[PDB]
Amino acid sequence: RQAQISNITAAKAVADVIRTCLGPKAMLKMLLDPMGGLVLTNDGHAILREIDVAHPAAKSMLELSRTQDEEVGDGTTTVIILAGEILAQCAPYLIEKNIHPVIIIQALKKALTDALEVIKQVSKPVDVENDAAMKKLIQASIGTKYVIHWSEKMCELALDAVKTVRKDLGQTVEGEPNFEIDIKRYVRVEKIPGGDVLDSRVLKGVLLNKDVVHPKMSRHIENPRVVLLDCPLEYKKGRILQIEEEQVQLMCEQILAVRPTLVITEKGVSDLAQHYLLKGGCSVLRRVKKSDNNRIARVTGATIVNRVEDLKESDVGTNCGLFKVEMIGDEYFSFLDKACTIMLRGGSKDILNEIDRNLQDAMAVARNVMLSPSLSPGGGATEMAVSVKLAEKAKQLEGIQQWPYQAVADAMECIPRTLIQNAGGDPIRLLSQLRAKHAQGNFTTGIDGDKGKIVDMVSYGIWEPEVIKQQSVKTAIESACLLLRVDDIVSGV
Amino acid sequence: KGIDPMSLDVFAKHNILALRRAKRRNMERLQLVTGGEAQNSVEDLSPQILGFSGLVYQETIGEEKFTYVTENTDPKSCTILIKGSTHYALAQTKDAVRDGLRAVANVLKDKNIIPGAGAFYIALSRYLRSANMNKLGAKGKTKTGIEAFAEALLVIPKTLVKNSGFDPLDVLAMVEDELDDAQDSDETRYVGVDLNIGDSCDPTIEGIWDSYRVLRNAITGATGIASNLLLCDELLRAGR
Amino acid sequence: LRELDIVHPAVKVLVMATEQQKIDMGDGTNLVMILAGELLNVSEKLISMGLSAVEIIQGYNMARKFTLKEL
Amino acid sequence: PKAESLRRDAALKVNVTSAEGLQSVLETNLGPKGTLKMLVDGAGNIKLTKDGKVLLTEMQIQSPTAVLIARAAAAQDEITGDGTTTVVCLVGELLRQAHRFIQEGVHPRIITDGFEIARKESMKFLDEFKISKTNLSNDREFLLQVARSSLLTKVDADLTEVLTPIVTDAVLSVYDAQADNLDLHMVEIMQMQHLSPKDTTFIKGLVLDHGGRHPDMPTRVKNAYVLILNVSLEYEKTEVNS
Repeated sequence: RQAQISNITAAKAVADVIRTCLGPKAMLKMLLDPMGGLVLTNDGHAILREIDVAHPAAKSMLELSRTQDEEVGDGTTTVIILAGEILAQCAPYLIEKNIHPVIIIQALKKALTDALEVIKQVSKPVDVENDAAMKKLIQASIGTKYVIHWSEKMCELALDAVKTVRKDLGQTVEGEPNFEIDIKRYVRVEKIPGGDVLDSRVLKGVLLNKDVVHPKMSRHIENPRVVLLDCPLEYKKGRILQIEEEQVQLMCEQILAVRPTLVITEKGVSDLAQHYLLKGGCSVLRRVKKSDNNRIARVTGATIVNRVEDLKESDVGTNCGLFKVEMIGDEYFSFLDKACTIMLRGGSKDILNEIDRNLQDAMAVARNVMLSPSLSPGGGATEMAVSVKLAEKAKQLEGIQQWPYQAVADAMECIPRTLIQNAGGDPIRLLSQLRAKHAQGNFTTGIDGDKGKIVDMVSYGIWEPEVIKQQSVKTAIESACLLLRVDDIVSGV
Repeated sequence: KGIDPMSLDVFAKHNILALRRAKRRNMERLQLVTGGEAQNSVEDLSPQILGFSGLVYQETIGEEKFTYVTENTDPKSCTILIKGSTHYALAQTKDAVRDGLRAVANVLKDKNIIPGAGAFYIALSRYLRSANMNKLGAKGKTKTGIEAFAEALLVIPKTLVKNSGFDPLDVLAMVEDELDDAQDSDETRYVGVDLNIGDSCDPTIEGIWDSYRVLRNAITGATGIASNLLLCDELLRAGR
Repeated sequence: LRELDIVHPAVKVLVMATEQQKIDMGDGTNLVMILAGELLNVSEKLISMGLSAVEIIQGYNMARKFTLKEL
Repeated sequence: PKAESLRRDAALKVNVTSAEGLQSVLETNLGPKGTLKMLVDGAGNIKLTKDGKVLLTEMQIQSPTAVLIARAAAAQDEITGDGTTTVVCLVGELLRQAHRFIQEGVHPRIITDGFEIARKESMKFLDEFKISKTNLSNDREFLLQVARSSLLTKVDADLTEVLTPIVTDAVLSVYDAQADNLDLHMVEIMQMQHLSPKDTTFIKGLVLDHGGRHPDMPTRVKNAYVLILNVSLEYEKTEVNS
């Protein structure tokens, strides 16, 4: 039983620090570094990352926060408090009451299913095609930030970025894709220095920063022909200049058989091959990455070919609008316009770095709406509404599975409790009236963060997507069953 | 560059002052002060390149000798020479010059000025106290923060008289009694604390003024920093 | 004072003031040390009485101008 | 049954106590009637100044509470340039007045929220209380009294009358006509030893350090010609080896 206590002690001591980090009114934290520095930021991600821990239970919460941030952009402290309170509420049952841990784990599996059903009942429908409705959603990650002034332009960049990746289809044959969108590879932003944020547009295609091998080239091509290749064009290896100039010309003549208007070489391009393809009316781009060829083949359609003599006749330049050598910001660009490219602009490098983390968290809220047209009330409304429904279902729950079940109902009230403690109101008086409010009034009545008195969400909606509530409850049960599964501690190799 | 001693005797008959071993940074400063361009070659020297200067007199000191390029038509560059016997005399005066030139420059750039000697702190502390009861548009619990902020500004006039040895409570009653009589008289009268005499004073007649940009960010800056100290929930120490 | 290493800050004031007497004149090395040393001794009665050291400095400035004018 | 009892408030009282000892030391130099602090690095260096930022950069702060106070005064000198100690006095003293409310159970958020409301109301009173000064150059007489605010603070006031015409005439000389800007870098600050502090005088132009040494050099010249030459007038050598 000594290791079971350490799992509770190590998990609570780390989670207790970030209990005050939840909400817009969250209090600041001070972390003194051994080198003499301090951390003034209240973000739970930057605090616990710099805190060195010993017991492995704290390291499990660090990897859980990194995985949770890849799904949702906000609500990092919500998952830690919810997953840490369930273990804290099971402390008297597992230790004092001598309840077997598998009985608790078995009860958390059935409580996870009922928890997801209550969220779907209190959820409200939302139109994903309405551009005006999506502005009030992303606004949760907009306000109290530098992007509040450009929010009108920021929402246009966030919505138009996921429209290219998303695919809307359904049927009973191939199933439902559930609107799978990849923000990482396709929606990856590209920060270009200079320009203006108002001029930032969503570019559909791929972008490359490498310049053109020749200074003077055609600024636009009517029908661009894209040809992809692997092996570079150079004199091969087993009076001399006559053979070297002829060998390169023969390798370039095979490409000119179809007379392409553009030449793309994966490896470097020698100076001998640049003069032969210059008079042919085609641009040559040296040093093209291999990972880009997969994305370039989608915006173009050129088949990947290794040897220069293996080029297939099926290669065409279709599905390419224009080719622009135009220079923006003293840097030569290339415009080849399921995958778009986000072009970010600003007045300095510090502006681009701030928009980066802000736009990623802005699109994470819009992405969660695409997984399903449902929203949940914030400010502790959904957290308390579930706890009220958990106590009503206990009438059929008689048997040993009922005792660990009560630890979940008290854990759902911990999220609104931390907001009241940071608000300054009486936590006993407000939580008692809030729990009785759901038993009579509607489930949509939450708690205001600025005031701290029970109010209806009709005034200020603060509508969070269901994915935030889903992943918070799902990962909390998995984290609770993770520490309860390990009853022993053994060190050494 | 250097000058041989053989030419010093020829230059002395014509009463020409010769200099050598000059800093490269001070050479470019003379182009702005005097206006004459630097002559790279004597064969290209022209009479229009030379400039004009005022009275030039060389002070006689055994340790060093100074040359004054001063008294120019449009020099547009000043110089402040700090004199002192010891090390601390030069360092203490240097800080007063750096802070003295910037305080005057802020008056020319920023057309707004504020009186000192606690004129702004006493007037703002009394105004916010009586205005909170007439407005009542914030909250009942907010009165604690407003009353604490008004009493926090009174430490400045109490500190100025604390080092002088005067009673901070006696000088406070004389200021509050004057503001009550000047309010009902329907006029504008500025009140300030006189450190030498100990009674009140008029900051416009006494000539005590502060810059507007200094006190604008002083109240706003100290508010956010002092608030963040109360926002600290727990003090963590790692590696010790 | 040159052969001895001066450390304490209140002592450095009299030592740096002694070097000020070395320049511009060759006399008064013992005058500046005894006079400035006694001014601090007579000021002890003002400190224990409760008088702040700020007005004590201002009192010597008014007496210095009256002394130099009478010389 | 684990524990949940108090937020314990103790880490907050330590932060307030650390600010009380910091203000109590720094409040002695406030105003012209204040005291002059001395710093010793152990090697014999002495720097006498009442400025807040200059002192804090020479000392190390172990407590993390006073670190934010010293870093706050650094941004004040880069913007305001004056009253760095006054800002520090407002941070620590405000915690003492709020300490009475903390022991009574008042939540610190309402204490901080009430400060932002009073700060916005102070900006409205600041616009009515401020007085606009004309850009006209006839204010030189009025600028003499304004310049004494910074001068009388850092000195015993015996040297203020000497430095009063120097500081006033230095700013208005480089000031461009028709309400233009000025350059503080154009005013040079130099120092020298073996002189009395009362002999400090104003320098209109540029002064040179190393002078010419010769008994027959002219003592004073009413008007002279200025020449800047890069050619060496001393003995030179042949460009080629000989």
